[PDB]
Amino acid sequence: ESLGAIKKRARAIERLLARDNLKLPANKQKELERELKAHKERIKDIEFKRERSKMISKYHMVRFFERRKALRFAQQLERRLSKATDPVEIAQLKADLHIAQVDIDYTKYFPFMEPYVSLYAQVRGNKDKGAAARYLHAPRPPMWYEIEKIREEGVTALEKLQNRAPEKVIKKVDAKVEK
Repeated sequence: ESLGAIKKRARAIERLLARDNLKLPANKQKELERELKAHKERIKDIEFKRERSKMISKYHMVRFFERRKALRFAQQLERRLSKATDPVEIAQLKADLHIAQVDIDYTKYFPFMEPYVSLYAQVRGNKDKGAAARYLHAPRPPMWYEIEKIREEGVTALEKLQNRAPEKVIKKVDAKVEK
């Protein structure tokens, strides 16, 4: 069944309860309201999957580019480190490679249905190989700090966050259906 078919079955089951003429039993108005909700419910799951996909569709580009800049940093760094030998330089590369690797998972598992917060747009020059420190030493959003912790416990915990269903759009689609 398609969306318009479910919408029609529901607008019909209601126009039917409101139809006075027909004397409909005790039971068959119970069922007519059970059914009226199974359709209203399914119309929401559908409109939710829709709003979800509108979302991913919007931010996929900005997330994608950041995920690529991060990935170039994390690799630029792994290299300069397999070279470097001063314990203070090796400490600042380990430090920075961390920031890079958490950037990479931020752009991946930052929740789909929450508007994306660009790590890198604040950085002037975004429209050296130490110009990687301009981006890596910038402020991080509080989400980034969450991802830093939440990225232990495996990829399985990460995507729990990724698909997180914000009650902001729960209440948005629940409204659009019910009125």
